Amino acid sequence: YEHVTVIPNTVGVPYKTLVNRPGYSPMVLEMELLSVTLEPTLSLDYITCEYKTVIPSPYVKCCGTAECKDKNLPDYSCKVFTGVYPFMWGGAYCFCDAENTQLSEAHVEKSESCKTEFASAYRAHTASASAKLRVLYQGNNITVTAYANGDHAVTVKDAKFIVGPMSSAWTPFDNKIVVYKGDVYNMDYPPFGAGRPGQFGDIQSRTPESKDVYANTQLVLQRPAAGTVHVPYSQAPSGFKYWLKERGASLQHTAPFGCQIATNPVRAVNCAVGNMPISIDIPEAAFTRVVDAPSLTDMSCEVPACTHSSDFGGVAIIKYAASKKGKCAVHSMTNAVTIREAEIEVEGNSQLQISFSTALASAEFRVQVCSTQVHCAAECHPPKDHIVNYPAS
Amino acid sequence: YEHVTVIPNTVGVPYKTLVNRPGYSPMVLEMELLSVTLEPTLSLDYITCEYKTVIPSPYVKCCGTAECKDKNLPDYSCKVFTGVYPFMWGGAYCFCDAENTQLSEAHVEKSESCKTEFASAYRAHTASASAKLRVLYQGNNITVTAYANGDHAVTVKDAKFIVGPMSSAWTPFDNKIVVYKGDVYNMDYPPFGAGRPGQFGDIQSRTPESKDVYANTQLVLQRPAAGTVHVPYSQAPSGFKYWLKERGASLQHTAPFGCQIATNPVRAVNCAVGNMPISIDIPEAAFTRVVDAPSLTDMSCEVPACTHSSDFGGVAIIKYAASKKGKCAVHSMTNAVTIREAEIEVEGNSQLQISFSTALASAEFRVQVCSTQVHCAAECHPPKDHIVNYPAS
Amino acid sequence: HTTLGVQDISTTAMSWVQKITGGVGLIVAVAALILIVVLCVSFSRH
Amino acid sequence: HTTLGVQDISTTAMSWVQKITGGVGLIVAVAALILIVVLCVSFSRH
Amino acid sequence: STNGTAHGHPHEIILYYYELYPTMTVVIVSVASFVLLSMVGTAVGMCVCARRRCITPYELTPGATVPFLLSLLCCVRTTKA
Repeated sequence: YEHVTVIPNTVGVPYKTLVNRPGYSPMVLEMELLSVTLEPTLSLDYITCEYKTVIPSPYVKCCGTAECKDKNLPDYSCKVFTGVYPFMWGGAYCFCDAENTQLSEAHVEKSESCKTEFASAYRAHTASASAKLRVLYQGNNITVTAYANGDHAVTVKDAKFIVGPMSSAWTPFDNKIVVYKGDVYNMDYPPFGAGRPGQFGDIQSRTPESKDVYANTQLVLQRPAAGTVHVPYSQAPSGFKYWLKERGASLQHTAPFGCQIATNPVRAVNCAVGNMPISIDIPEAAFTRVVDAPSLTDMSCEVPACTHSSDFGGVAIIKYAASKKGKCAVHSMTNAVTIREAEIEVEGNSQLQISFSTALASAEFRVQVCSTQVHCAAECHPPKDHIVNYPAS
Repeated sequence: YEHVTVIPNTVGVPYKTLVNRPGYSPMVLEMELLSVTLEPTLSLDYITCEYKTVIPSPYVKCCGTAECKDKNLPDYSCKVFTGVYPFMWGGAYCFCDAENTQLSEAHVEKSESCKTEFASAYRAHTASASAKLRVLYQGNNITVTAYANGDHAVTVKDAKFIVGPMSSAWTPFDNKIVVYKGDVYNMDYPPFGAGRPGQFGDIQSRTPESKDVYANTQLVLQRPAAGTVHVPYSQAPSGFKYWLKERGASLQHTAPFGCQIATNPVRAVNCAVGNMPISIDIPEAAFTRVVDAPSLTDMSCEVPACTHSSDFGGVAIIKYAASKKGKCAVHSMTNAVTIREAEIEVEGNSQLQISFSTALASAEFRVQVCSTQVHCAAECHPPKDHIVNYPAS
Repeated sequence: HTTLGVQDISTTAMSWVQKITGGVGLIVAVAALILIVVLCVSFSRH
Repeated sequence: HTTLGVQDISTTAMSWVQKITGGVGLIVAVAALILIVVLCVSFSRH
Repeated sequence: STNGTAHGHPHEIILYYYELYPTMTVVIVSVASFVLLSMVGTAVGMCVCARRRCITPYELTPGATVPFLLSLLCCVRTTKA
């Protein structure tokens, strides 16, 4: 028997459904969402890290002129300085007074740290949802984990479960994201080969082990000091090192709906919003004909204690007169009141104690025990706490 | 100098653009699209292949009864046949005449071929742009291959090239696709856990190496033949094997706009549709001041031959009076006529021969040689062929 | 579960106030009709 | 390339045919005005 | 909390405001205003109808007075001098 039901997309709240197969005794199933992850594809654009300004020994030409060679290297800079008279430990390195030159060459490379310390620039497309539902089937809790597409079927205790498709499609991630270790940022990063000096993307590489790199650092050579051998330069500081200080809080702290952001691979965990349908194909071996049940008569409902809260703050005693010994289903015919008990045992002239949850101060509700209904009168009182730590219907 | 231009998404047609940097002599660039790649973002739903009906040795119970054990296996089928008298090489296997039973158990598994022979069921979301294009820069053809996103920059001969972003947005793929080796099919495949026997999806698995499988093959055991040990069964034939015969032509042959379908990764190559922007940052090293050039006076245009076709079927002779020896740019100021020559050499009192393409029978067009314009009168005639083998503007 | 739109209780009292409104509307409706009736009588008289 | 919305040539010839249309429209417009003018003359005469 | 006693009468009626609310009462007040307008419109119509009745006998000559009492408060006071 196929049972179709719709429950809200709220994790931690138990929902009860009445399964009524004609000719067979009713069945009560208690479902409760556990989680609802969300993974979305992502095409790596590039990776950014700290840059390395590779500067070799300066070519000091004594009594002559040196010439710059145009090299195909990222941010390659070259300059020749005339009229240089440098000094070393034992005196002057050159013979001539003003006929000496110094070749100062430089280029930008990926630092050795890029394999370890790096930030990845991803492009998020679409997301695939995956979860977890708890079902109280035949007096035992069963765990069901399936895709919420309304196609992926999972069989637990000979019962086919179909979850979804989702009512709604929201994700905390944008079309462009940045990932550093365990933190994800919704950033509008510069495109590949369009990075600016001192900013995030001043050095762009395809992978942390990649050969070719993009570099825009604004590197300019300066004239060396009087009688000094050194390569002075003016360059904008590392954009990655600056970003690591001025990035702020990640999605884990700023995302709405209480989203928890996980890494490797990146994905959003725990998120409420919208509803979800659930199809349960209960085997015919778990059903029992009605002719194999009992009835009831004359039943009075007394409420000795009630406190309107998120949990079952109400106690109700129902008196009855049963025809025979058997199991009878308990369900509230009022949408404002919810009963904790799904099924109880009856005999003859006896009573039953039930736990109930409500929001109203004055609660007049009908309780359907087996196939007969009873009216309950309750004057519930306010609770001590204004804010609770668990969700309710 | 940054030059922004928009060309239609048409492969095989050369387009000419006039680069006019104020104070510098004009430059003409010829651009042609060689190929256009559209890669969709995929999400694997499941994979289908040939199934394996694993049938062990039947348990023949002589002088007794065998009992079926409910096993948790895909398409598990069990049956016990009473009153069996089987025969072997040396005679009867059982002592009793009618007090013997035979347990026939069976289940469906993924075949050994599933790692090699399989069809993948993908869910296409969004796609991206990216393609290559040639351009005659400084009298030489250069090849540029980049993503059509408007971010990926490629430097060829010290000139930065930015291709895209794509105007559209049409793709030959639907929201649900099926991939087999090198063929892609636009199929509305059944969802995961909802496959039918004998059809595509009768056996559903997550990956070719996956542990758990879905099976709906309609497997029923039959009673064995008189004095025979065998497991006869009725089962719907392989849906994957049937589909491999009745699938028809793939997207490579059926897609519009002359789309070419490639695999690993799956994407559409060469597809005419919409336009495409292209940014070219030409270095100042390829620019020449106007002053460094020459002027022109008294100009006359004579057209001795013209045939309106897709190619340059027109010949034009332009007379001039130049101030000095230098290079002057040639460009048609009419959008209906296109000149083959980008730049020519001038001296003084001389002439120049140019090749032109037009569609109009009566063509009155202005040709801008250097910085001065000249009016051309032409009465073009129809060509011998109605259908041509090359595209035009 | 609460969290719904009324109205709800408190009976009696509620009726006390409700009963005060609408009665005068009925009165002026009846009076209007009666005036029309008399007008028709005059029309007939002429 | 090519492919586009006209009109285009072929000049002369094109003008030959174009010149034939619209002239009669101008004529009937002028005649209409003249008729109005005469009508006003009659109105003045009365 | 915000106990929403029943009544009464009324009284409690306003207590519910706190329970499920922002709104509720304002709409009811608007409805009451509309009811008052209907009551006022009826009265205005009734007065005009009362004129319509005293019409004819608005010219002159004996003839009420007379039915001017019994007579919807004018009627008289009106007949006289």
